[PDB]
Amino acid sequence: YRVVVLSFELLHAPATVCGPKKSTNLVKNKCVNFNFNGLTGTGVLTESNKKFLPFQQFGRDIADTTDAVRDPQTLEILDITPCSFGGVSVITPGTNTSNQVAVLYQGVNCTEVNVFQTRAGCLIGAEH
Amino acid sequence: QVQLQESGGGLVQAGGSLRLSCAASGSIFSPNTMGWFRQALGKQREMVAVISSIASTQYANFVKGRFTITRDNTKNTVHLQMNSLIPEDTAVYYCYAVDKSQDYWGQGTQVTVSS
Amino acid sequence: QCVNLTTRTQLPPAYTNSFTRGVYYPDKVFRSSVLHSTQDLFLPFFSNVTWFHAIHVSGTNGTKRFDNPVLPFNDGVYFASTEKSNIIRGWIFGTTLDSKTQSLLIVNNATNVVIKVCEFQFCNDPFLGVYYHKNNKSWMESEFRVYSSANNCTFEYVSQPFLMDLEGNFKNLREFVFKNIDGYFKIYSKHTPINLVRDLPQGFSALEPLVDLPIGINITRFQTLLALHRSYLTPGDSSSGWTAGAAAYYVGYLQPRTFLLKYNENGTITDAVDCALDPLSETKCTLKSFTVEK
Amino acid sequence: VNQNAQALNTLVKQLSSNFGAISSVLNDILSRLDPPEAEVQIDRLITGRL
Amino acid sequence: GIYQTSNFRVQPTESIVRFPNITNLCPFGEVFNATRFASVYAWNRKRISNCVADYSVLYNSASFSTFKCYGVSPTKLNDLCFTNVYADSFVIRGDEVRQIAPGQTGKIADYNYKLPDDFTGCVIAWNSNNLDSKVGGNYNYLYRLFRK
Amino acid sequence: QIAPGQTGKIADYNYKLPDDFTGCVIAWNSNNLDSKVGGNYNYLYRLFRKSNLKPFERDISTEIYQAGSTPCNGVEGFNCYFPLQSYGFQPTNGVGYQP
Ligand SMILES: *[C@@H]1O[C@H](CO)[C@@H](O)[C@H](O)[C@H]1NC(C)=O
Ligand SMILES: *[C@@H]1O[C@H](CO)[C@@H](O)[C@H](O)[C@H]1NC(C)=O
Ligand SMILES: *[C@@H]1O[C@H](CO)[C@@H](O)[C@H](O)[C@H]1NC(C)=O
Ligand SMILES: *[C@@H]1O[C@H](CO)[C@@H](O)[C@H](O)[C@H]1NC(C)=O
Ligand SMILES: *[C@@H]1O[C@H](CO)[C@@H](O)[C@H](O)[C@H]1NC(C)=O
Ligand SMILES: *[C@@H]1O[C@H](CO)[C@@H](O)[C@H](O)[C@H]1NC(C)=O
Repeated sequence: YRVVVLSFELLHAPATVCGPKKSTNLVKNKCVNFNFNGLTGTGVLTESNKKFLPFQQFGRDIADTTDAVRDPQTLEILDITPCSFGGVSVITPGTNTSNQVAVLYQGVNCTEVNVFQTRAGCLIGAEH
Repeated sequence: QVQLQESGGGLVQAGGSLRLSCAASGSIFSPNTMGWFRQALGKQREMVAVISSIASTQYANFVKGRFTITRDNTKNTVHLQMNSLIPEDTAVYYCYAVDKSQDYWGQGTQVTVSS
Repeated sequence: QCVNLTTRTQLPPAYTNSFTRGVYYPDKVFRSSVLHSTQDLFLPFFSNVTWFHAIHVSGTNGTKRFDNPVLPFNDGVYFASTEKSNIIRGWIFGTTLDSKTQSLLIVNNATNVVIKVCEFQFCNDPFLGVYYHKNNKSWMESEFRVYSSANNCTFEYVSQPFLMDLEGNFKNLREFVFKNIDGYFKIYSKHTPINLVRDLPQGFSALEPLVDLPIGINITRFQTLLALHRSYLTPGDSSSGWTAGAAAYYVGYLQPRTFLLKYNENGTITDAVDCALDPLSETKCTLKSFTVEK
Repeated sequence: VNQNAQALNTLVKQLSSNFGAISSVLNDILSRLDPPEAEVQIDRLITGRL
Repeated sequence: GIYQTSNFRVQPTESIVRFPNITNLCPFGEVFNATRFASVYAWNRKRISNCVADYSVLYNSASFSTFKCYGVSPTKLNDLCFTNVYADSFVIRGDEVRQIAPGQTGKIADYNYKLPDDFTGCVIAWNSNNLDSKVGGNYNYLYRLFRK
Repeated sequence: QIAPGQTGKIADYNYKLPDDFTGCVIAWNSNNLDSKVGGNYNYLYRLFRKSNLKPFERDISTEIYQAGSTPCNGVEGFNCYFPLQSYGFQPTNGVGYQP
């Protein structure tokens, strides 16, 4: 009977034996949950023309947000962008006159949401 | 949820005796058939024995004249007396409540006999 | 096996100025046209770094001996080397530098790098006996006389040479930063051709990270490994070594400082400000800007 | 313009503060701690951010 | 008038994970597929480090008789990362395979290779009936029965 | 393991107590009541399940769990185990193993 005893050391020391790391295909130009080299987040990915230095693995905003990243498998650079969001104001006359309303989606296009695109956002239900 | 309670096993030296018990509770439609099955690690479910409501007892050739089944009509329970135990009887045993539709299956009690 | 050399005789220390050198990239984040403040272990600006000749001829007779003292390692070390003939080959790190405690050894031969952590029995004067072949002379064969024995090895690393081939005033500056944090030994490095500057040149060159190694031992002291081109059995009167140790190495000690690093549009740290140097730098750090108005 | 930009720049930078929590990242607390002790660390972030 | 009632927010539907593509692997093949195994009184401990250990190959391979583990579940080894792994492979008898687990006694458990009650690790065995046995009897594996 | 917010085979795979649990956990030793000389194995415990339990969630499923990649189809074998193991309640057991 051939026997192997694998004794594993779990100490307060850095690890040298590591398990396999799962991977998935890179979905681009879509709102997705992403995990790049342990960095977890939610957003869409786009192709970027930036040229990160080889050691650099992440991109940072004027504040602390990460804008760009390097894909581990394919060395192409991908820049991140927040999944769209905004307020939904309801444009209504007095209910004693009419119950008809128009909905304004602040600071968004008319694709993510009688449609009138304005600088304030995408207006739906109101005639131009 | 018809439930079957099996108890009374464990470790016993060669030549000893034990008494396992199955209590069938819930629906257990009256014309039921309660049986006992054997499984040792690496083998299939071996039909140990069977009893119907007719009071007839059916036993396999493996344990000829050694194991017995007793019925309790008041609680509709069953007890197998397993005597003259041999290491070849080392297997987990299970109940088969045939009932009248949804055949029920056991949870298990370990039976070990060795020296 | 090791070879016994002469007594070092405790040469008096000599210092020199480090004009804004030793700045490395603290993170792996691409930053473009932005001023980032990082508090980390840095070499202070305009600091005294101790400089040693690889070979020093100080005796009246003209004796040539390696100046390879065992130097302390307090929270990181900036090692700069101005050389032209690849006479410096690597280092050894540890606390006792003997078989009692684990030690790290880095060497660079003509082909690759050898990095080990074992229980080396280092001799007093480790080195590499380094000799050309009779017909080619393109490469130089090395004989390692660093440690008497090695036991309990727990790591092994081989990669492309840390030190490029230097094979006549084309001196080169190799600047390295070694840190030992949380059981990780981090090497940052940069290589720059130099011209007609004996000491450390004035300018700014950021140190790209080279490698992060999970040795996980305690380091307190370190030594420099040198290449012996001459013969220890028969020392020549002169010129047997390399031009009386024209090449040299400078050692500086990192301390916890807050630095303001300016990343340009193409991702490189082009300037840094040490907040504790002068009040002007303090004002720059408090305003986060490299320029201050009246 | 400068004062309004500073007010928002300070507001965003406060997201990176721990306020006593284990991590300024909520996902690094939930997936490093059981909810019963993960709510003690998260309750320090809501108070700080609010 | 105008009233801000709710907050529109595009939500994500799928998740993507990208890690450095796996490359380095541990030498389990040199341990489990080794041609020769040492006697039970010169045990082979091989140190495993600086490599990626894929344990699904072993646990789902089903080419080993035992997969017992203590202190760690066998399905979470691919998630855990260890400082070092010590691989001890020996040829033993089957009735004595029950003696390789912590807290046990016997000629092997008392005289050959003592396992402290506080193990973390896995005992994995096979049966080399078509590898280690010969027609005339293989007496190259030695066993003590007596010690002080 | 019987308290809000705890883990363990009983806490995750058995009785699931909620965080907001206005109530009392009460227990006493049953050495002279529950144990027999030959061992009382009438009390069964699962060590394996597919997932942790919801609060106050009760599972009496007896399905054999699949530890490997192959299906068990209600039959034990290689990497197939019944859910419930029995307990060695004996009057000579130590306080930790006593009922
Ligand atoms: C990852 O795998 C791809 C496909 O084989 C290969 O082109 C790429 O170089 C790999 N990257 C590394 C070195 O991890
Ligand atoms: C508004 O609607 C109310 C009904 O509640 C009505 O009594 C009132 O006269 C209306 N006023 C106007 C100006 O239309
Ligand atoms: C987004 O809005 C702009 C108007 O500013 C428009 O030109 C563009 O086509 C919109 N995007 C899409 C995908 O329609
Ligand atoms: C405004 O008039 C122009 C013609 O001059 C027409 O093309 C356009 O559609 C009109 N817009 C609206 C909102 O009626
Ligand atoms: C640097 O060394 C010089 C002498 O060479 C000395 O006067 C000066 O005080 C030193 N500076 C520091 C910061 O130690
Ligand atoms: C931008 O990168 C190029 C090399 O691709 C370099 O010539 C240029 O100097 C960089 N920009 C700056 C400000 O240095």
